Amino acid sequence: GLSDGEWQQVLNVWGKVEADIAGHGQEVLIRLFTGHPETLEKFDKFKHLKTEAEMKASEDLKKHGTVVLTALGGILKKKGHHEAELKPLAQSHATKHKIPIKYLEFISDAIIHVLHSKHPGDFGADAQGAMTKALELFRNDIAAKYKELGFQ
Ligand code: HEM
Repeated sequence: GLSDGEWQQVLNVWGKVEADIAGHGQEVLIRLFTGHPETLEKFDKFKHLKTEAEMKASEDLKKHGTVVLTALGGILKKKGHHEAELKPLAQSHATKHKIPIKYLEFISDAIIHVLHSKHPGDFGADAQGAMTKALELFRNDIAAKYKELGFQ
C-alpha cells in the first residue's frame, strides 16, 4: 500500500530508468547474476556467460533486461492495480521458469543497488523508500500467487 506521494516518487525514479531502459536492465541483470550466481542457472540462454565481461558484451542480456524492466515499468505504472499484468508473470515465473521468491528479492535489491550506482546522490532517501515499497508490493503480490500455486 503506497500513498499517492509514494507512487509519485516511484514514477519519478522510473523516469530515470526509462531514459536508458536497456542500460538499467543490463546492469540489473548483471548485478543479479554476479551477486547471486545461482540465478544465472535459471537462464538456459545466459548460463554460458562465465565472466562479467561476457555478460556486459551480451546483446541478448541487454535485450532481456529491456524485456524485464519494460514489464516491471508497466506494472509500476498501474500504481498497485496490476493484477492483470502481474498474474502471467507470477504464473510463468512459478510454473515455467521455477523462480523462487528469494530471487525476486535479489532482483529487487539489485534494482536499488543499480539506481544508486547509476544515479549516485540522485536517488534520495524518500525515493529509495518509495521504490522499495513498490518492489515489496510487487514481490508480495507475486508471493500470494506463488502460495496459491504451492510453489516454493
Ligand atoms: C522484476 C522482476 C522480474 C520481471 C518483471 C520479469 C519479467 C520477465 C518477463 C516479462 C519474461 C518473459 C515473459 C515470461 O516468460 O513471462 C521473463 C522471462 C524469464 N524470467 Fe523473469 N522477470 C523478473 C525476475 C526474474 C528473476 C529474478 C529470474 C531468475 C533469477 C527470472 C527468470 C526468468 C527466466 C529464466 C525467463 C525466461 C527467459 C528466456 O529463456 O527467454 N525472472 N521475465
